[PDB]
Amino acid sequence: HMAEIYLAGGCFWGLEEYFSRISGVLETSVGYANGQVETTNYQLLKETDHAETVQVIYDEKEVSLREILLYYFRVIDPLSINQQGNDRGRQYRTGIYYQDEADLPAIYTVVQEQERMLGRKIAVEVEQLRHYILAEDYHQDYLRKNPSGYCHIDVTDADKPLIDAANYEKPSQEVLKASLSEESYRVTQEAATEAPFTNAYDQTFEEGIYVDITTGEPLFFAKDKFASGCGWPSFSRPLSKELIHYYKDLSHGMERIEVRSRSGSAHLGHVFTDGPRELGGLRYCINSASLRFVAKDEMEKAGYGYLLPYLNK
Amino acid sequence: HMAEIYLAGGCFWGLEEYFSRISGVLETSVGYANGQVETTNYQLLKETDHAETVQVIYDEKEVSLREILLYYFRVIDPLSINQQGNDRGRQYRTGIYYQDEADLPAIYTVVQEQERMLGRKIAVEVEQLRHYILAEDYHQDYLRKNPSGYCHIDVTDADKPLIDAANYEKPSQEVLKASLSEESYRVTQEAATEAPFTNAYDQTFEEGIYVDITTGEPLFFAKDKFASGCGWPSFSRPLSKELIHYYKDLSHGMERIEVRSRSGSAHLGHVFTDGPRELGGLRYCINSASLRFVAKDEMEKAGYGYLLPYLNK
Amino acid sequence: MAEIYLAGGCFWGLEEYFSRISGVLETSVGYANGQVETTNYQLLKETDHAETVQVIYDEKEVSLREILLYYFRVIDPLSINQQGNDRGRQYRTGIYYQDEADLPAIYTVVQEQERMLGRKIAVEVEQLRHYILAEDYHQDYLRKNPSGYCHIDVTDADKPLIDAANYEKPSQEVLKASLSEESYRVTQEAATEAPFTNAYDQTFEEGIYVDITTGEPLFFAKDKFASGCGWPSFSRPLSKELIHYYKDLSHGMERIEVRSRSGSAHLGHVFTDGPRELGGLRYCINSASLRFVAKDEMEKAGYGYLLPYLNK
Amino acid sequence: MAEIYLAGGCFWGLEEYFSRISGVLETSVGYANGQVETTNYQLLKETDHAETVQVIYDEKEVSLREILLYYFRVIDPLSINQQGNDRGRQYRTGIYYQDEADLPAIYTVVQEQERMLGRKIAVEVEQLRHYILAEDYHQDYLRKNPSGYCHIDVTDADKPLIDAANYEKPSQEVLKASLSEESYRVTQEAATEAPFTNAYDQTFEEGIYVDITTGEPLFFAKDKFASGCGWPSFSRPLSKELIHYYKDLSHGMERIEVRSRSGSAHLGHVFTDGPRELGGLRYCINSASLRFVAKDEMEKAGYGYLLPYLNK
Amino acid sequence: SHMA
Amino acid sequence: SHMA
Amino acid sequence: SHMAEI
Repeated sequence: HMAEIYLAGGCFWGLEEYFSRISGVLETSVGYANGQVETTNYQLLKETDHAETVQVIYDEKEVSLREILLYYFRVIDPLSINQQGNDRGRQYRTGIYYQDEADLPAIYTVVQEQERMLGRKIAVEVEQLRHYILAEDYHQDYLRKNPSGYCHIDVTDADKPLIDAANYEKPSQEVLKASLSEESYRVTQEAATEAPFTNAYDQTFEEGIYVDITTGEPLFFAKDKFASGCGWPSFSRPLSKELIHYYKDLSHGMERIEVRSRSGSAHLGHVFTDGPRELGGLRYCINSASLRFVAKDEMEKAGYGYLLPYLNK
Repeated sequence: HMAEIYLAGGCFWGLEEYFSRISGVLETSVGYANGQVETTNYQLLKETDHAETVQVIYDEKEVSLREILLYYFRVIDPLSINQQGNDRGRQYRTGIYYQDEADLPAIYTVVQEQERMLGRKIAVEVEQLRHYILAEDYHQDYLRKNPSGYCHIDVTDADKPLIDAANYEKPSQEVLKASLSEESYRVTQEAATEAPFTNAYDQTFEEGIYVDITTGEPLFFAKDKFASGCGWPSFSRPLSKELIHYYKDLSHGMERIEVRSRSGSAHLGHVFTDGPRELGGLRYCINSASLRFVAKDEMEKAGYGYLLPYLNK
Repeated sequence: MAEIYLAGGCFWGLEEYFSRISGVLETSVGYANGQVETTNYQLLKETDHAETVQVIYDEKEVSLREILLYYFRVIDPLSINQQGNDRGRQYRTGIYYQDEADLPAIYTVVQEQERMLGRKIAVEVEQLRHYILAEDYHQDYLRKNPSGYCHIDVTDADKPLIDAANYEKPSQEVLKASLSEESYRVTQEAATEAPFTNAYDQTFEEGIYVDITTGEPLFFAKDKFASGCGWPSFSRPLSKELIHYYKDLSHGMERIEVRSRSGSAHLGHVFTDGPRELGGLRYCINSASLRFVAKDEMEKAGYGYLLPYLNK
Repeated sequence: MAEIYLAGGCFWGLEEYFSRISGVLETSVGYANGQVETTNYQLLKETDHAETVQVIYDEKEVSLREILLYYFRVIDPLSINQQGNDRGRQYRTGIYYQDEADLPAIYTVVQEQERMLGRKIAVEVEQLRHYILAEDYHQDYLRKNPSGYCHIDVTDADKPLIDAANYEKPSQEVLKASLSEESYRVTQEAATEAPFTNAYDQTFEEGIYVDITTGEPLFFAKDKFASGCGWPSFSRPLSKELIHYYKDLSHGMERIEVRSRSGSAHLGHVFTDGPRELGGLRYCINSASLRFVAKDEMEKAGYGYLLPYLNK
Repeated sequence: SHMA
Repeated sequence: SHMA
Repeated sequence: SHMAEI
């Protein structure tokens, strides 16, 4: 089974190329949608109130609408009004246009989730697709004609893993108080710190991924774990998604940046700016007690199979 | 009894037409307010700095100042500076001009709720009405005399129901504990599910509305309820108002979309995409235990008079 | 063989407007002063070019200064990268020259603009680096689709152009010695002549009324109407820039005082009790601040260029 | 050795720029006034620091006022979280100080910088809370990575700085006492000196010509040419803003008058009949409105800073 | 007597 | 049972 | 007499 969804997110040259590179998408195009007249072109665009839109035909079996949407919100400014990058105007307004009216429940779930996490309603408009005028030929697959053409978005983000927080809801407090080891609870829920070198993964360096012991949400890649002499597991960056981390200002006799997990809000440790400069210079110092290692082999059955393709960059 | 308020929100033609349709509005007129002198007309407007304003005389016992303001905020751009639609300039600035200082706390409380929701400060200005200068007759009731006249806003929104959440505050948790039946409480506050066909409204199809049993907030019209064999009452859409439902992803062995009420965040049930294709295709499968049915003939006495005549499609 | 390149927002309206100005021989639209040798309406948004209009004119028929005045009449001079509803660097304002001999004229108009506005303008002035003709579907766009996208009153190109430079206000002293005590007290002070005994209260003859102080045209006879309020009354001035408005709280009343542009002479007040079909405004002017010039003596004087406008 | 911190977009270009200004002893780049004292290029977006350039200078060679002027010369006074393509809070514009003793110099520049544009500037001014040195590959990024990204023209650091504040106009009383009768008539009353009998008509010695009424630099001896018109003639002023242009219709002619910037001294007129190779312009200036300062006496005269630009 |  |  | 160009 296959479906279609229309996404407006600024200049469509970068937006289409981005979606063409997504697993599950099988056909993309660009056009003008929801203007004030039934027809337009690139010249009358600024006069017809049409929004540059990218049509995305995908296979529900390979990629869900929800997923397409998550990929959409990671490439657009959700609060910007009539502007993305350096393009200003209504033709660059953000919009999610649906054909099938059964798409609403999923669209609304994603929209409200974005808002709940931003505290404020987003600027992205969601409405019925009134009409979609296919853009001229020079616009279609533009970047796939001009490999180095203009582009304000990093299309190589479409090839980055996307972890859906919904798949890892934070267990109940009580259930945690009972499922977590006294050590793991104190560190994760009270911001305690495990001993320096006696922790479980300080010297662990096997293929695989490190996960949030409190939720199961993926946090770091074994390939980003580097040898540190501080005694605690250390990584150069969160699992190919900086959205997995929440930073907070901490004043415990010093001034440091505390790091917690997205879903679950588990205290993980602290991040410093003294890591390998060849890797970004960051040093995410994490308590083994907040993590749960998952070996590459026991990964698929563990339910983290989708990450197998990223394990070794 | 009578009351008035002066509103500036872009070209006054559209705005006047829009308010002439609001229930409770007795009379409207357009004019120029708060300029730098007490003299003007169309030709002098850009020189005097007045704002195109709409005078709204309403019966405060039928519609409230607060309600006129909510109506005003649904159709104007609250962030736009000196502009609404294509018309740009200071005569198009948004403003709320009052006369009785005792009306300020109600005005500003709407402004603050509006900002907390948008996440940013609104550009609408609120000050005392200094002077209001009736505009030339050809401008009065313009859109009535000249249909097909310039009109940015959709005067139609005037006829959509307005449900003010402030009327349906959520009681303390203990009051709900004491007020609901063990079942409504379990379902509503703990996300339980009532039995399949033994529930009160499954086969109910009488005229009227369905309200959130925890706050009294209107949720569904009888006209949107349909025949289903699933066991639980089913609707094709929330009470002609999308804002009334929160959508959350849910896993209980399966993958669903749960729905909750806006004001009380009560668990209502789930929404599926297998409803009648003619009504929109969705199925809001709702627990009876999370609702109170208010028959058409009991609505007035129950405090829901304003929802008549929205009962017919 | 004389030309100037102007950038003032979407070039469609700007070209239609200039093509309609007496003295312009030819026009064309293109992309100028970008960060790359070439571009097109496709890559425009990324090459940093500015939509520009090429104006070729007859130095003998219309001056570069006159062209710039018509230019500033139709653009928003303080706006940064935006004209009407079009936003972006390609809509930035600019005056692009080729010969340095044009600088004095340009700078003079630019500074006069900043003096009138009391602040620097956003219009940039720089040498033309390269002007790329636009795709044929743009050239003479409104000359093909008479009813197309256009956010400027293209007929302003036909309204009279009164240059304030031609009516420099005389020194305060040369004035006090050149005009009657009446004209001086009214014109240089907030003095107002007697209601019905002034010279132009009942006048209704073909011609124009000028600022007695500077000679700057103020009103057409066709816009004068019968009022019997006592002082000559007009429904409006020749051009809107010609009048400055001020809040007058004097004599226990609140009204709008009116003064002439060049010269800033007190003229009287404006009310909104004028003939509805004419705009509703009543410009109540003192005869003492005006000098009526009949149609006959118009050409002989220096107002012949206004003859074509006397007719309704 | 003094120090001030400037945030003006990508610090690569700003540092290269300041590294060229005379008087600057040391330069470095980092992140300032964020929400935590820990951060780096990767954590920047999270920590809210502003990209900042640390300027260590010899306040006796170049003053804080001067540094700030050079600063405003290269950034955008009104942009919000943006300089060039770079958008974001790390590119917000700002001036961070430590000694609130130099707050007065800072605000004077901002006030007058605001009088000029009219609108208030978006530049941020506040106490330097902390400054975190950026990674080493960011230090002197353009000196080691030429052809690297650079939105501004670092050559602007060479254009001479002519601070009008050093040349304000003396009261009318002192001008009467220090200007000859002719210099006063030409300068304050727009009079004109006789053709060939003036002081600098035939002068072609090395140096500069200054406004006689304020001392403000106006012309380089190298831009002077013989025209045989009778008055000193120059092809252009030291810099474009030193001249104000006015339409001049007096004496039955139509010309363009030119006046100095700071003092508003009538200097003469500019024409378009000069050496086509020099630009075509002829700034016909009255000798009586200028003060010639030779090369050898420029330094004591207080114009040592212009010696480097005398040469062609 | 003034304008009014 | 549950809704599906 | 006065400054005049050509």
